[PDB]
Amino acid sequence: SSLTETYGLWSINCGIQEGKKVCFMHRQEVNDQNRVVVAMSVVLNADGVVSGNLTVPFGILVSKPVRLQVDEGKAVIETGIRTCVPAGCIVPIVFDKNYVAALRAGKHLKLAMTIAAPGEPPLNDLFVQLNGFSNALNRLIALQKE
Amino acid sequence: SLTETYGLWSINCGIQEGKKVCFMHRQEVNDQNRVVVAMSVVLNADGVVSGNLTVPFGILVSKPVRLQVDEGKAVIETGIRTCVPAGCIVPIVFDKNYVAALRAGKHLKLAMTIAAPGEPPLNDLFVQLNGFSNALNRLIALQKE
Amino acid sequence: SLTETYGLWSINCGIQEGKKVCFMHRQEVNDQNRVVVAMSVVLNADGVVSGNLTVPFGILVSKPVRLQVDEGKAVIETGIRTCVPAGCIVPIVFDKNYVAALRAGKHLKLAMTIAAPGEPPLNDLFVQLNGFSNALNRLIALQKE
Amino acid sequence: SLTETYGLWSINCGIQKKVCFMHRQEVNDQNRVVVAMSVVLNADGVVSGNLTVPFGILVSKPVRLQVDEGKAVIETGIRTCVPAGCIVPIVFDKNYVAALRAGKHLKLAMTIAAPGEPPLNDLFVQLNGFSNALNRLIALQKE
Amino acid sequence: SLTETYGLWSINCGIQEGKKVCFMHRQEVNDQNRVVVAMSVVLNADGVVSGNLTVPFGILVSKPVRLQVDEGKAVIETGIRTCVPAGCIVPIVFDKNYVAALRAGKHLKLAMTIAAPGEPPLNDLFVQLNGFSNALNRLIALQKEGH
Amino acid sequence: SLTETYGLWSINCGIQKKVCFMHRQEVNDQNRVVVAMSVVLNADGVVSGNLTVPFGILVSKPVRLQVDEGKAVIETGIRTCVPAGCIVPIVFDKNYVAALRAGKHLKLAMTIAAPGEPPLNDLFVQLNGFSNALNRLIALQKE
Amino acid sequence: SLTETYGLWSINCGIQEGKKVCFMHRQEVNDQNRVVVAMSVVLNADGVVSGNLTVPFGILVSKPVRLQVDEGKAVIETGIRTCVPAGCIVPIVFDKNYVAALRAGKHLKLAMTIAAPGEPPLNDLFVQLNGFSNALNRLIALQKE
Amino acid sequence: SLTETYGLWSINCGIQKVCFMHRQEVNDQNRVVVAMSVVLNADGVVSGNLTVPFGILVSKPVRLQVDEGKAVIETGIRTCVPAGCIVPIVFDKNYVAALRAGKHLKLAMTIAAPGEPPLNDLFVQLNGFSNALNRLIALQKE
Amino acid sequence: SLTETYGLWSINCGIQEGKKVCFMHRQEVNDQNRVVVAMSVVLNADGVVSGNLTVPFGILVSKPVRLQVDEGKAVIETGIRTCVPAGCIVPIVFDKNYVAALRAGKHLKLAMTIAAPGEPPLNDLFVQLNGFSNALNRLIALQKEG
Amino acid sequence: SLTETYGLWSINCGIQKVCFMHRQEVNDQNRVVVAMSVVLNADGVVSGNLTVPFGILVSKPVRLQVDEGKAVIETGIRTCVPAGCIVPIVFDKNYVAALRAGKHLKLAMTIAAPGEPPLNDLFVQLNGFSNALNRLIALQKE
Amino acid sequence: SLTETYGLWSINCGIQEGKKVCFMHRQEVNDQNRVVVAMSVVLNADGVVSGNLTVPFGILVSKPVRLQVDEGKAVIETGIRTCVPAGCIVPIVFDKNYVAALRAGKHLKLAMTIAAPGEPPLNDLFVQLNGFSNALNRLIALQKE
Amino acid sequence: SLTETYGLWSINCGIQEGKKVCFMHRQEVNDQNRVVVAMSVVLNADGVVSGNLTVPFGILVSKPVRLQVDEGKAVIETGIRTCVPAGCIVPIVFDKNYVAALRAGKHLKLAMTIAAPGEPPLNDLFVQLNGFSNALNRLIALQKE
Repeated sequence: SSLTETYGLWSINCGIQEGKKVCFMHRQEVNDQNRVVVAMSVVLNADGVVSGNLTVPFGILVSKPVRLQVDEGKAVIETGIRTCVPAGCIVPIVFDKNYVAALRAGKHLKLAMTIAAPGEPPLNDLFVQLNGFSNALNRLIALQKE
Repeated sequence: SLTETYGLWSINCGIQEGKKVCFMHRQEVNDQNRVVVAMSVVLNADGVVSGNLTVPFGILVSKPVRLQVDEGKAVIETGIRTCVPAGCIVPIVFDKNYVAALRAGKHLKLAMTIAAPGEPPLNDLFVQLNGFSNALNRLIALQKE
Repeated sequence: SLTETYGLWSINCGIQEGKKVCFMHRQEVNDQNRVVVAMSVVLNADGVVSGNLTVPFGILVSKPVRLQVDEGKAVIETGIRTCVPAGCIVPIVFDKNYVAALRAGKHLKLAMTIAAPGEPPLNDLFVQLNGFSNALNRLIALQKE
Repeated sequence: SLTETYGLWSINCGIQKKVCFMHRQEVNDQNRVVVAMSVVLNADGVVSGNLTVPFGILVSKPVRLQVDEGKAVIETGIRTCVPAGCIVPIVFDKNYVAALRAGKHLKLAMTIAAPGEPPLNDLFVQLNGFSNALNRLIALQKE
Repeated sequence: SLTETYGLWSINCGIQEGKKVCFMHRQEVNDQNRVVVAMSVVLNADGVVSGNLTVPFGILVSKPVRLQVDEGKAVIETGIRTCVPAGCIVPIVFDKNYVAALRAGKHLKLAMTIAAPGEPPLNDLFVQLNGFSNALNRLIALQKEGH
Repeated sequence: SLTETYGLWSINCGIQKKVCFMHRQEVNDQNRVVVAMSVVLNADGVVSGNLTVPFGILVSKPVRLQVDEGKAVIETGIRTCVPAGCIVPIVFDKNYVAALRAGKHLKLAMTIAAPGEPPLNDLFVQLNGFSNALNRLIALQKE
Repeated sequence: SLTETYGLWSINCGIQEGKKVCFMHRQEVNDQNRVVVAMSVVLNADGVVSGNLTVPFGILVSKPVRLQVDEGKAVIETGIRTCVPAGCIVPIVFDKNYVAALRAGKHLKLAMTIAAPGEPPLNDLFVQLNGFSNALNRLIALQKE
Repeated sequence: SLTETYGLWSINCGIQKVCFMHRQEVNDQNRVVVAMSVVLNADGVVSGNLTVPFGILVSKPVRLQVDEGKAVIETGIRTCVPAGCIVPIVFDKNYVAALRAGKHLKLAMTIAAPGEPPLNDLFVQLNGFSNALNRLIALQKE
Repeated sequence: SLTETYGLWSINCGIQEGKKVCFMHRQEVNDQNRVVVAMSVVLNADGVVSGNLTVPFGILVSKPVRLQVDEGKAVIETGIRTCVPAGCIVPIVFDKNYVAALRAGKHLKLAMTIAAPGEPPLNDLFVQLNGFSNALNRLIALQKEG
Repeated sequence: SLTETYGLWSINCGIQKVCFMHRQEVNDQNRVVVAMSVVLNADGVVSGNLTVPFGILVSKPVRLQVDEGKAVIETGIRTCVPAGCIVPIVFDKNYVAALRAGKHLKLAMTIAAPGEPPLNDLFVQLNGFSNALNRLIALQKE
Repeated sequence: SLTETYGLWSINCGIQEGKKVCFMHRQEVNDQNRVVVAMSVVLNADGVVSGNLTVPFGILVSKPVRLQVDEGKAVIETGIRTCVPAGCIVPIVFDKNYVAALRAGKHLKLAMTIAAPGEPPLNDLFVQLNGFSNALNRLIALQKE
Repeated sequence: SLTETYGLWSINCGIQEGKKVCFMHRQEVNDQNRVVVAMSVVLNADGVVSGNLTVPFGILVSKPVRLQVDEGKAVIETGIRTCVPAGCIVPIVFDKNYVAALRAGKHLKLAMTIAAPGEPPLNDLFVQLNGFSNALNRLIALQKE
């Protein structure tokens, strides 16, 4: 019986996949037409590392990296698309202790990528809102101890 | 009848049987976005806080529904009164001490028994309490109006 | 799993829970042709007739559901175990004497309490017993098969 | 055009030239929109926009805007009505903006076009997140 | 409540608060056959003709709605009272002289202001008056059947 | 673009430059358009436009237009067909326009593309209101 | 085969059992734009004006349907023959004098009895006669063709 | 308002409790062609309504006969509604007794068509009539 | 063409292309209320009862369909003639002795072979005979009328 | 009435027993732009109908050419129906022989539009024409 | 399971009894684009060609289905085994000589009897053989893989 | 923009940026008739054939897509550039030698890696080459026009 918890703008669900109880932390961003443009889903691993997946739009140049930055600060991750599914293109993400700390203090997780189009234009206006990240992560830590 | 929002809690006022009445409410949903548990609450003239908690179908009606604020000592044991198409209705009355625990709490944890072979417990349901205190303050303010 | 018809009563057999279990059932409808009350019954190996009665929503769960064959002295008092989307489930067990009354009866009258202000009775609900005896005879015959 | 959220307030940026707006809808228990408010920051620094009110409002009589029970009172009127409802243009000075940031509700008062001309006073816009959303509008101007 | 037809004008009667009330009405449509302007009118006990004009959405409510029978001197200036899903409602009262102009007229021309940047005029809207006189005569006759 | 009505004829104006046209549709007992006529007033006073006739008309044989029983008669043909039907361009001189004003019906005569090539002579356009509608088109040109 | 319009009246011609028959018709609607009353009329081979009036359901079939041109002495009394999904059918035959009254009239007034407790009259229904004379002239002209 | 079943006949009760006895007959396409609804009155008389098809000649009577016996009633259509044409029926003590012992209630009427043909193949099935009427008597005493 | 009801059996009379025929019929359904087996029967002028049994798809056509009234001596063996969208059609002819068994019986039991690997039997299908006798009496009565 | 397939061409037979030879051409949206239906007549003549789009200038001819060769027919629209505009076609022995050896039957027509532009990019594909026509000859002997 | 196309014939492969089984198939449609006849065929390990023919409903099951390649002396007589919602199933086994005729043929002609009064023949149904040889060559090639 | 057909291959022409562009395309479907793989190709100025291959979702983007004509030695290795709602797009460029192999080939075999635990291969996908040569000849002929 998988009840959704809400911490600011972030949601938490605990579910059974491949016979395992796993609790995940998630957020969707929508446009003015209320359709999902970017999504992020995150788990707390046993060693304390925060990892999961970022869902980005179709039409992104797969050979060029996806850049992740907390606001305009010094926390920069560069990763890439692993595969795309009907929901969009999947970008695996692993956050170290330092990046997690920046995520808790930040407001926006800014994304930067390249469009697969003539001229190869950048797409830099996408982000994930971080309001409630810290509290939702604290709950994920608390659910591990349970 | 405009909806007021205080954290996760909502307030609606309606004119029932001549007089005005204002209620405080919250719904919890699953990952499929369907309502699993609901809570609706009013303020009475004597000062007590009471209302109804809506729980799922398939709950063993003869065994009680246990309400606990987080992991504290505020424990209420009550039962299902009836079930309607929306689910099974659990009447709830909170004393001054329990109300104070609700204001300071994060989760109102629910414990009940499933009517199934083996009679398994259902303990993972809750009502989130973010905004309870501010919504209850508004209910107090609306009584004076 | 072909449906057999004995008067107003129906019989279906299935593999349920591994074993081939045959059940005896009847639904009652209103003028809008929606189900208000249902009854499903099995014959156990001991010769004891048991099963479930489905009653409407909004019934006071803490007070009992009374079962009476017509106006006779065959009176059973039982209660709601749980409620599901189809309605509220009342388990029923009939002894040899009650079974004999069901065979000779016309109506199985139901009496319950509505969960409403004042707690009014609901006494106009019944299960029609036309074909009960013959359907039970078939259930006995299917046990020997 | 990604939607930003600040408390109960939303921010969307579009094109008309780039223009970012700040908006909030209020619903009833039947979950339909009764009142809406949309707001922009102007190049000089004045906060303005539109309030959408229900149909059946007496158009000749003004719409009164008040932050809680304070001294910040604006009186304005319906400009026109469209299928979404009746449009009330609003301009907020520096002092009213400051009251909006500190306030909880923006209370609305208007007259119903009905026999007797009854008042409609129970409508409001919730101000939780107004200040943070306005700060973001200021920040988007500098960008 | 059977609909009577007099030229382009319609008549429907209904019982309002015990008394039989008959109204005179006309709607105008565009090329997509949707209603842009409507007019509904009753004959009052003292001989005055009053009712409502329905105009489109997007009209500047602070500026008046001007009513003119063709190009003559029968000019009324009034305003929008409210707007509903059907459009914006303009109450109208016609005196004996304006009623006489309506009977002899072909078009009731409307003039209003659009609530848009620049505040442009909307002057191409009208109510066609073919059958007005005969429908009003029927309205007079239906009053006498009352009393 | 409000529709004016003159008897059985309609007038609509629009931008293409304000162009006003005069039109009439004829329907059968099932209420489906069988024949249509649309007409404009040109700058030099000539009246021209299009007639819409049914499908299944022999395109190589002419469409004859006659006002009632008179002998001032126009011969023309189908230019093309569209989903709405087959389009017949029409130009009326001053004398034919005067006949249209005094007439009751504009009778149509054509040939069906079928074995035996049978005539279709029972189709018409009703002319009640033509004169008054054309007067309005003249008045709209001066405006 | 074109619909012709004469005031409020319509004319359609259609082939029935070999040769073409032309009929004269009118529907009356309410404010909800649904048909309450309809009239269809033909000229027979020897020049008799006859046809059918369609009236609402709920009319007392044993009591007559009275037809009157305005407030004149042209009065016909007839009855319902049958009812179909479209409503109740009243056959009508007009003599030379009644035809002449129809030509000069504005309304053909209908009077009937409602099949209801108390048996109330229904007198507010009519057929509008604007264009009747011109449409009848066209029926005469179509006979000669 | 629970439906009781007695053979082919149904019983439903309203509240004032006014109880009625009813039966519909359908064709092979499962559409209702004829219906009958009946109440028991305080003076022991059985009355109600018969619903017949559209297209029946209203000026000619509707004949009701229990099988091939002497119980013959002649009545007419009062009005027609969207459900069909309504024929009011009143049964005396002797006709009621015939209804209890009968199998079919045969209907005879005239079609409003050229030639005015008869319609004689319609009926109401009477299996369960007696038991349903007994229940109506029992519900009056309650 | 009004439907008559005799117990579980129905009677309809129809004009099927220049022929006025009254038939006696019964459908059996499962718990999902879909038709599994059907029987339609006419009375011949010489007293013989004949008609059609409709059985499911997937029945081995080369092996017979066995008909038995309860557990008595009345046994008919026949076969599928054809199949249509409604199912597989089995023609049936009942003699005077079988008709008498049908009147006194409760079930008409069916036995057939499934066209599947192993060729398994299907023996749980039946037609309920409640009202057969009364419906057949009505068919006799309708012959004297027509 | 089973459909036979010969390359890109189809054959259907039926009563009106007449057998016809047909082909449809579609665009990238998979909607029919042009169609051709053909019969073998009793006198040995190959004829039928070409269906072209709406908006074609009816007073100007439709030109038919097998590839870029000498076989040129000039005909016109007879009428238009909801399916499109109908062009009747009769083929002589020489044109039939060109159709058998050809790849495309090219179409040329005029659009009824300001300026009267040509429409020259429409065609009927001829793969299987000869085998389908052989079958039509064989069906005549049957 | 990607569809391969050889003329008018199609090839699909799937897993069945954990071996990979590949089948050769063709459907014929009418002018209404609905399937009237279908044929599905496998190459067996011993080099023999077998499978199923799907024929319409309403075929007399007691009388045989005759299969003939054009006008030659390749004639097989077989029958319906069963019918399913898709139609009536006719099992078919082709020997080396019949396979060779199938390769060189144009049409596989079917002859059967309709279950109707008079028992009329149905002789106008066929399976088109364009691409049979190449599709069978591919089936041989897929066996070696 | 009329569709030409050459065996299994299709040709469509458009006008992009005031220029005649004609493309050569083929879709492959499964037994459920949905598109699993697509190929679209243009003839460049230098006689080199280039375009796009559309592959399914769920393919490991970091690992290459291998293209091979039959069991021959013509092997291209390329990768996914992006994915769209229609699937994942693989740009392809064929040299004179590969074009010649495509002309003589039957299948263009595809090999790729699934983005799944274990990273399994997907090797059963192909594009059928029947009509490639004739469609390419037409593309050459359309360039000269």
